[PDB]
Parts: sequence; C-alpha cells; structure tokens
Amino acid sequence: KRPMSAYMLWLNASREKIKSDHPGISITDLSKKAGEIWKGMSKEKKEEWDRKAEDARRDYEKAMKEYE
Repeated sequence: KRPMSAYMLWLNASREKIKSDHPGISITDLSKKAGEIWKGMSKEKKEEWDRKAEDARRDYEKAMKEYE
C-alpha cells in the first residue's frame, strides 16, 4: 500500500546516513529511530515520497504489461 511504499523508498535512500550518524545502533533501535524521523518529517516531504513511490509503481505496472 502507499504509506508502506513511501516509507520504504525514503528509508532505503536514507539508511546509510542515519546509520553513519548513529554508530553501533542495533537493528531494533534503527527501526525505532527511523520511525521517529519519519514522524518528525513534514507532511509535504512525506507526500513527496508517496509521489515518488506512485511513479515507480506505475512504471512497474507498465513494464509488467510489456513482460506479460
């Protein structure tokens, strides 16, 4: 669904910098840290990640039409 895909695009793009700023962070604490950063981001920035994910979903669906 759209919230999950928007979050996944953002976190994959941001994971390296978040981890670099938190040396030694555990798997579990990184999951929690990322959740807090997302909640702190502005509504507009999160809508921007949703727009990027919707673009990628549309591209995938188009390419899958070509495949099938």
